[PDB]
Amino acid sequence: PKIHYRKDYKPSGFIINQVTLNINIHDQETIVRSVLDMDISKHNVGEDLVFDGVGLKINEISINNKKLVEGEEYTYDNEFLTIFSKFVPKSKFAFSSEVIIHPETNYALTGLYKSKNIIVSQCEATGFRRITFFIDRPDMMAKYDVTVTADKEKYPVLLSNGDKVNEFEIPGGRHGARFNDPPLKPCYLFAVVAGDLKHLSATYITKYTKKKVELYVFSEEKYVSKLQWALECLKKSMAFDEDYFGLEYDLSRLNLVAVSDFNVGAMENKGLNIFNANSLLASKKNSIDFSYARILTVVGHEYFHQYTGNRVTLRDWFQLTLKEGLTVHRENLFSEEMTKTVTTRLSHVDLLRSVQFLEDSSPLSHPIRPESYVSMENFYTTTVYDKGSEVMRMYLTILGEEYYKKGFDIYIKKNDGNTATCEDFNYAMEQAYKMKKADNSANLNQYLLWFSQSGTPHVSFKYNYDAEKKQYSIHVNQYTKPDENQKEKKPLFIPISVGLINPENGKEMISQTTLELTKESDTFVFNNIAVKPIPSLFRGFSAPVYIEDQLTDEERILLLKYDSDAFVRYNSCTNIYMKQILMNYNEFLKAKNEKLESFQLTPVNAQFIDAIKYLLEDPHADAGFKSYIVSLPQDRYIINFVSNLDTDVLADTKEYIYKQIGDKLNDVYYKMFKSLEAKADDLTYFNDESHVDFDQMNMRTLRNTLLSLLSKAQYPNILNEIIEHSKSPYPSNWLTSLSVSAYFDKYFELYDKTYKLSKDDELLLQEWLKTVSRSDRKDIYEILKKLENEVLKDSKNPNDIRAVYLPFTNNLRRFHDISGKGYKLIAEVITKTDKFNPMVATQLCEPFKLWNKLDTKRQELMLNEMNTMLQEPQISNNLKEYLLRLTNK
Ligand SMILES: N=C(N)c1ccc([C@H](N)P(=O)(O)O)cc1
Ligand SMILES: [Mg+2]
Ligand SMILES: [Mg+2]
Ligand SMILES: [Zn+2]
Repeated sequence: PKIHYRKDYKPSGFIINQVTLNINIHDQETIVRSVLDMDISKHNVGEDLVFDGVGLKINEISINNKKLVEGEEYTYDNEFLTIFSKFVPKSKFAFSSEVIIHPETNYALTGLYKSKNIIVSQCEATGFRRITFFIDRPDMMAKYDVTVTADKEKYPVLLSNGDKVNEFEIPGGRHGARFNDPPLKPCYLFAVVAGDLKHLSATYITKYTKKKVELYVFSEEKYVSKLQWALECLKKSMAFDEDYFGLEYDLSRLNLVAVSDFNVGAMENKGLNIFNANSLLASKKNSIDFSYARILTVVGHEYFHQYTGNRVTLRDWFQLTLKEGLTVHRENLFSEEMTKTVTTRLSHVDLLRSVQFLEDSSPLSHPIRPESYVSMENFYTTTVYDKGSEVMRMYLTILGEEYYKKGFDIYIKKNDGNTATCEDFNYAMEQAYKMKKADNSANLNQYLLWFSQSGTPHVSFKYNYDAEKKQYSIHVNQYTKPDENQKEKKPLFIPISVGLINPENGKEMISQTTLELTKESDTFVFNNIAVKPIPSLFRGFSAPVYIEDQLTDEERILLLKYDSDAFVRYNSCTNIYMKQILMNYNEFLKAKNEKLESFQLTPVNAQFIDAIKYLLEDPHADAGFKSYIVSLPQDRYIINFVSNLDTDVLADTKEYIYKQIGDKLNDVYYKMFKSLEAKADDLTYFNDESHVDFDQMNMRTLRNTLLSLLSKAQYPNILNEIIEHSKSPYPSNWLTSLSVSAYFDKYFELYDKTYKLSKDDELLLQEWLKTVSRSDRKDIYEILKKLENEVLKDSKNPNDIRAVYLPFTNNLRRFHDISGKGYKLIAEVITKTDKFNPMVATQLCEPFKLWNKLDTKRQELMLNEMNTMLQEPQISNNLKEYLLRLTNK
């Protein structure tokens, strides 16, 4: 396997100016004819002309309409086509080829492939070379002219980029359409779609130039009534980009297309965005609530790429975070603004601190701009995306909205229509930073360490208050643990949004303030502080760091009750829970280790319990927020703080803490579950396809969270509530009725009822699978085997595979069974999957990312499975490289 290093970037010694494609789709094969109008660049040195091309069957290749001779004038090895330089022209020339590919049997879902009865392409990052020969890298910009032909009755709708310029009948019941797209683009943005597609459409008129834009959303006929919310989300996305950024869509049409088989959420391809059906389609009847926010965020994300990926391009794939982390940042601003709920930002933080922190302390840790890769298919990571988004969001925290907007415009204005690197972004923010600080000595040079340095910084605090002097000091330290990528870690530029809360009346004591920590430590002093404050630190989660607030639980309770910032309130709660978790974990571990016949557990802080009750009972507090405070921190967040974590001891710790709080609050939880029903389950708008109320869905999350707490606690007669819940029209409710019924004899009756409600909608059935897979069942292994035999079977749909096995891997007691049978089961599924879809096989490795953080027995069991997979003679390059890096080989 070749290793690509970021420092080795050099421009191609060739130019491709024009691509002209003819893609002829037949039932047993697709013939692709391509003519590339090419040139020799100023960088050329008489080298062999080398095209990427993977899995292609050559019929013929030519230069200048002269057929080339295999062996004598070219070699092809199923990966690279080499045309020896003696046969390569020295001025403008045409390369042409005709190859055969087979989308029908393309189950890896990259290149051209068939999803149910739709043919669709997926080119990012290196799929275009699976379609035809090309210099398949994002700095090769070309014009595209694409003709598609196919059976008219099977494929009446043909789409590609640009303007449809011609449509034409072909003998034998076939038809064609030609699409010309004059603006330059990289090949990873080419797309083609052919299918019996149905649609909804609307016209959008842009804010400034008043241009009409036609919006089409497409799916197979069965699901066309689930397209309306996506169309609404698209309108919202366009308006947001206009409103916040002043940016208007440049083209006359935008197509969104849903397909059933897709490796990730969706893909921006210029004017032709293609989506996993689960991130485009929803209805109130056939979708769980989470689908609504998911579609808004993925539609927004792909729309925002139209500037941040599509009009300002990436020079090379090492700059991926510049398009992805910037677009996730824009997508997160948009969602926060559309949902208007504080839980939107909290949910982003929750994801970073569980999944991305776990990645950044694992053997796979990498900075958001890595120095090397082997597999581009494994470069699309929570680090590159979600820590990149926090890095891009820190610019806004530092600058504020006016100067951030100014600097963003500087970047867009200067790099619209060219490639770019992370430095150019940083330069643009710096110009805004000089303008903010009003001095041109000021720079963001140190900021660049956020791109290059791996690992999560740790930020810790000590405090001093002089009551006579009215003088308050915050002493701050930062530390990043050395790792494989830097032995010596340098201090980062860390912005710390802070408030000072008067603990007597709950009031802010200072104006908005963001501390700029730029050294390994600093002391920030504040005068005229009338009383000793409680500090509100990292408001909004203002940098991607481990926060060690060193506050007492009494101070944390005060913040939870009285602070103005949702994140700090939640983080204070989280810190109270972590202190409690680590204490009980250690008490349980000592008892197991010492084989104690009796021992004590530290109970949960009574005043913390009272503060939770105070918040739950407050009719003006937010239901979404309330759902966060009654939930312990995620298991993958906890693991960052325990060595050799024993998953059974953690499971007993959680069980103790939940029962401690439940023994005090379950009557409160019951009462709320009942009083919330009317508003949470309100049907007034159930038949209004465009009316989406995030606050109401947050009430359902709270009722469903409370119902789960009550069911695990076998609260008196709660089964009555569970059965009544099963009859709700909302799938979030009736699927919750399935999971919480696990603790009763009614489980299999609800399994059957809900299966019947789910089985005739492809996506709802996948949600039902997830609900079953995650059910807290002692017979969970037998239940998986029933799903395999009765529902999943031989499906190669990644949504089905992931739905059956991923939720199960979060089952702390059972997935981590000490026999290793859970690790064995997932490894078998990875290996089976890897035979046809290496990308999804790698995704299914996720449970193994924390292998080296568990107790020594479980480290050994997981390592044994990883080593078994690595020994498979037929292992993909993708899977092999991932498992080699994960196991530190
Ligand atoms: N290699 C892939 N699986 C892949 C990676 C990224 C993308 C898109 N960039 P996205 O960030 O959904 O917009 C689409 C597909
Ligand atoms: Mg008072
Ligand atoms: Mg299917
Ligand atoms: Zn993206």
